[PDB]
Amino acid sequence: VSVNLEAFSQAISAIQALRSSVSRVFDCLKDGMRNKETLEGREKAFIAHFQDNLHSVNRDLNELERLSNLVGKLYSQLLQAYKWSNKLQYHAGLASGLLNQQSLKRSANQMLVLPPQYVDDVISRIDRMFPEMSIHLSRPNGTSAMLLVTLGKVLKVIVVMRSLFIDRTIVKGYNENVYTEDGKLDIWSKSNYQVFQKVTDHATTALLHYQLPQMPDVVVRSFMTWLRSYIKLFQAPCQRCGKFLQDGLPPTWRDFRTLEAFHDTCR
Amino acid sequence: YCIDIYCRSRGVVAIRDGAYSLFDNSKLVEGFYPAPGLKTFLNMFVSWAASIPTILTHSALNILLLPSPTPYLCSPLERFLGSVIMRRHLQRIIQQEQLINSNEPGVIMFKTDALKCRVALSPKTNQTLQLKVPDELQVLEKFFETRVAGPPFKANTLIAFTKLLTHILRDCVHIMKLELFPNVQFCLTIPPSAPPIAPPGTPAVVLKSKMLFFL
Amino acid sequence: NSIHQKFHISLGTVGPNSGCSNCHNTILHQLQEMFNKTPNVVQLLQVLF
Amino acid sequence: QYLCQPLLDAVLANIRSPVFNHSLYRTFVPAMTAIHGPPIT
Amino acid sequence: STLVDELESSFEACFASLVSQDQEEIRTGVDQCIQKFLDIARQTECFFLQKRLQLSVQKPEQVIKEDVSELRNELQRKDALVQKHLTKLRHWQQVLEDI
Amino acid sequence: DPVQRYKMLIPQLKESLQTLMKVAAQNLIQNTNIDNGQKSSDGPIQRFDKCLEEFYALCDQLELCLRLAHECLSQSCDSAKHLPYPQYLAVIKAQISCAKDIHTALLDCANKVTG
Amino acid sequence: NTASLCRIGQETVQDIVYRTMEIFQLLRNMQLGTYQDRLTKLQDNLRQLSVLFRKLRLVYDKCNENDPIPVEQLIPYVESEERREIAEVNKKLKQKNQQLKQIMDQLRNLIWDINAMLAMRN
Ligand SMILES: [Zn+2]
Repeated sequence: VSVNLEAFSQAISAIQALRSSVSRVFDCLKDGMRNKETLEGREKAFIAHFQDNLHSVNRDLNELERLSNLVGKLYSQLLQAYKWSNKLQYHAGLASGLLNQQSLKRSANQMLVLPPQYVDDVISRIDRMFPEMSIHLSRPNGTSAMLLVTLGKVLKVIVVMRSLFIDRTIVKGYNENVYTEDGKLDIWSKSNYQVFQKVTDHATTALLHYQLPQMPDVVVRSFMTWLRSYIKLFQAPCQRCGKFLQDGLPPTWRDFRTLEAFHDTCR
Repeated sequence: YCIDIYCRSRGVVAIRDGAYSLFDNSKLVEGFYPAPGLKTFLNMFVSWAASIPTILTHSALNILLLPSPTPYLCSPLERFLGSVIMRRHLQRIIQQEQLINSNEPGVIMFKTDALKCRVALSPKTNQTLQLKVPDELQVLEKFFETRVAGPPFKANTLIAFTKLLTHILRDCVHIMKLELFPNVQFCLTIPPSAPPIAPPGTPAVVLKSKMLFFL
Repeated sequence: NSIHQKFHISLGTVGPNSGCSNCHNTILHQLQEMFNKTPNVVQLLQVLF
Repeated sequence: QYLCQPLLDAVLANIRSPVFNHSLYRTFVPAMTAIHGPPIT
Repeated sequence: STLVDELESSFEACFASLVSQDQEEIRTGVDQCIQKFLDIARQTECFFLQKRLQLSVQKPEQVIKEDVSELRNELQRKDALVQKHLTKLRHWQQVLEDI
Repeated sequence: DPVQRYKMLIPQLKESLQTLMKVAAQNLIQNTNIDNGQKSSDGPIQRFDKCLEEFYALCDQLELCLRLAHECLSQSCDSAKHLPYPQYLAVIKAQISCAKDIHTALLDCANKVTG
Repeated sequence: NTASLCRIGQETVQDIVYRTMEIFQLLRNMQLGTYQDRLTKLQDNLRQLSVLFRKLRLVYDKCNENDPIPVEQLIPYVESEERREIAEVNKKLKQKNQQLKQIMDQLRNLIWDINAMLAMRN
């Protein structure tokens, strides 16, 4: 356990700060006087500093017991070869660096085929968690995969891929026939809802926002992570206007890199 | 055991005893048993009088604190502790249960049978103690110097060697001369000597630490 | 640092000439305490020297 | 704030005294300079 | 003058964070090397902006040499594809009479 | 063992500071009365330097309860991080070979750069 | 010609800069038999890095061999038969662009024919 082993740090610092502060109380009163020209700038500062250091000792004493309340509670030769592997984890963090994703790219101008089973292995990696959502991969038309996604009791989404990249994505509710009369997945239709049609535009702006020229897996992973915030729809008020409805519209627009529900007017 | 270091300008360091008390000679520290003889080990670089902070010019602390080959790459400081920590606790071995009989300033004589030995601090290198006790006797202390007083310096290996120490010495030294020519297992003369095979060895397991004999 | 009303002196290795780390941080909580007393840069510089 | 009134009462009793800086010195100086350490170089 | 040298001086400083024999030094060390290294690089651009604007205005011929150079290299790659396209055009010929 | 031994040091420490400041206040009046002109027999002088034996040692017996615990929460946890002993004997020498290989590869790249 | 060499020097500076970020991108992928491939990859990368370093030193000397005329002549103040070739080939390449434009327009008609085929195929 480490909650007590790190909560002890404040108390073990506070007792030494008590020793140092009472030493200050002793020697500052033992320092005598430093007039610095006028006496009224000293003798009125005498009671000021005498209150200051004594009250510092007092507040240190006081904050000692609120930390004390929250806390609770071959022989040494082979011990040395144990923690070095644990500090090798820090050594892994030694060469990380904070440069991360950001680079200094210029223009990319000078002077392919992948199996659908690779797409299936891609979709199997992230479907394994988030059990409230489901993924149903299908290719009734060509090698391109379009997927049915159910979101608890809320949303039914068709997500069309092509050429291993993104093609389209249309979201509807939970009580509609997303299939056709023949039973195939619907391709060209409309969600028949003002809020859903409004947020499909946000989805189209988001798919053109996540731009990786080589790595579309993180593009679609960030897309579905963004979509995961939309299971909180009709349940969270807007962050700037307080109320849900802006002209009758609840907040939906999650901002880029900061996922919280907004409107177009609410930015 | 404790160390005091007091830095100062122009490369000056004041070296106190640490384990002493500055102020009380009637009273000391409970957990830090006092550490004598420290200044002599300082003065070669150059009772309760080692409690002074000793001026050094930031340069003998180099050779003292540096891990150096043992005269394992163990420092003259930590070797000297090992010479000390054997010297403290061998006494605490000898006084209990065996026969204790010695008369010297700091040297200790264990008056048992089979060439009772007397051990003092070595003068050329104080970092190791030196024991004084036919020709196969002397190899035992060099093995004791290299291994039982090995620079890991843990206490319980002395428990075996103190309890380790007649004709049993004759075979084991033949095994000891053999082992020195090329551990946790000693030898005994159930037979007359130690041949190349079938010796009545005396081992000691780490997890057991019991009197082990194999024949 | 205004909400601290303090200074957060960072003891740090610079240049390709060192061993494992900066290693001045044993006295880290102690060097901060002394400059509570003093607004004098030489007090910091000379203790290092 | 709690159990500090001897320290508060000592300074008001010892105020308007000409031996103030020496009375406090006499009653206090050996306690901190002995155990906690010597003065600086 | 010798601007590559102080540029490549910051190169081994970029290795100072990497090669040796509590985090705050690392964030500073990887920063000020890089920010001076982008400092030492962007000025070479402006130095190169100086050097070929010198060549741009002091003479008009190296402008039109490189203008011909880019269009000839466009002239080939234009021609490189069209009879490639034509050979390709010949490809779906027999692809389509398979029925 | 030390989990219940810590539970008595801290409440003893709080009152150790209390009796420390109480004997300090006992010394304060007795020593201020000597300085100015007024007479009072010291009797039980109750000198403070003995009482300081009680508190700092209780701050030290705290650390003996913590630092040994700092050892006690470490040694048993990482004793068997990586049941068959010879497999472990093989993987420790393999990993200590590879760690030195990457350690000298870092210096190999550094020496390829300069030096 | 020398302006092309200065452009080459600028692009090789960009090459070393991109080389630096690609080294930092590649090395950050490994922390503590898969290890051998990454180290061989980085060895080839640093070999190409050294080759690029020496070739930028070569082209830096090549661009620095010729400069007497200084800067501040460069600020634009308000106060032979190759040109015939340029003028004649500009409209030829424009005519080629238009000639392929009618062809791709015919292909546009073809693709507007073909997208209605699958539209009502069923
Ligand atoms: Zn809103």
